[PDB]
Formats: sequence, structure tokens, C-alpha cells
Amino acid sequence: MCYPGQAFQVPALPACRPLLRLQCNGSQVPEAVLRDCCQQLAHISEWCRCGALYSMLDSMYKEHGAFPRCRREVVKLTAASITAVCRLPIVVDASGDGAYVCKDVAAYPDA
Amino acid sequence: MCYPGQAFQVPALPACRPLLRLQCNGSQVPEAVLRDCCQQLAHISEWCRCGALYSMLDSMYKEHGAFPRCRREVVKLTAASITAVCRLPIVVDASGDGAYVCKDVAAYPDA
Repeated sequence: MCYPGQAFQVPALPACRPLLRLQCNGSQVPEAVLRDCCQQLAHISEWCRCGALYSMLDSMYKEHGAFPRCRREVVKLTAASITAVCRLPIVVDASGDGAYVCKDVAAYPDA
Repeated sequence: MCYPGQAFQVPALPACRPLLRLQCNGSQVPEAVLRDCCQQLAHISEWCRCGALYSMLDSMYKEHGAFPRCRREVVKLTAASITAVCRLPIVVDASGDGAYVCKDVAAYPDA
């Protein structure tokens, strides 16, 4: 498993929270804020990148709205594909199947 | 409405079909095939970009498997965020609410 606090820093992905708040209502995202988020994702292993994003999303909602001018549905869809916009692959599960997209995050707060 | 054949060329987004097949199992995507997909998306209006993507995905499934080594769930999640990886905004509905992500495509074959 990907243990919060060691597979990835907690609070998870500080650089990616400002990215998600811009993206979820279609604002323009500066290159620097995209770059910093992706650099932070890059350091986490392929196996744990979706876990870090799940933790981040859960933290934002549990602190909280957490996402001004953003719809619930598009928020969790945007968080689930940040790793795609970074062109960072993830491994879907124990098979080693790869993808660019986090389905567990897209189904938050369940999967 | 976005009419197939006039809001966008049909078959929809030829250049994006190879992108989606690489992405949906986490393969490396060449800059040329990303570029050509985004170029095609860029020409479609903010209002019809998700419609072009829905049409493309539907065609791929209706011709068909359509996605070798890809899971159903990650396929439609990947198609829903091709517009995010291109940094192209869409309008979510009649409100004019913006986003980078197509929720109707993520819910295929329903929404």
C-alpha cells in the first residue's frame, strides 16, 4: 500500500491544490503553477500518484466551499486527470496495467 | 445544439483516436500525435468540443475490441480529459460554466 506521509508527503501535493482550483472552473492556468504541481507528482511513484491525489482531494473537502465556482462532478473529474495533463503514467492496480487517469479519484468519496 | 457534420467534421477527431489508444494503457505519446489531436480540438468551439469527443468515442466503440489492453472505465475517463491535456476549455452547459473536462463523455454511453 501507499502509506500517507511516506509514499508521499502529507498534506498531499500543496502545488496541485491551486492548480485544481483554477482548472475546475476553466480559468487560465499559468505555466509555473502547472509545472510545480507536475514536478511534485513526478517524484511520487507510478503506484502511488493516484493515492496522493485522492488524499489531496479528501483533505480539501475535509477542510473546506473548498472549490469556489466549481461543480462537484467536474472537480473530481479534474483531480482524476491532473496526472494526464502532466503526462505522468500511473499503474491502475496489482496487474501493473498502466494509465494516465485515476479512476479511484473520479469516484470520490467511494473508490 | 452541436450538429455532427457541421459543428465538427465527422468522423470526429481522426487525430485524437490514436492519442486515446496510447493513453488508455499508459503508453508514451509522441509530441506529434498530441499536437495533431489538440490542433483538431482547437478548431472546434468551446461549446462543441465535448460533443466532438463523445462522437469520436461512440464511433470507436461502434466500429470496434476498440481499445487494445484498455479498461472500459479508464477509456472513457481518458477521452473525457483529452481537452484538459490539450489545455482547451469547454463550456459545461447553458450557464456558460467553464471547465477542462467533459462529464458527458465520462458517463458514456448515457450522458
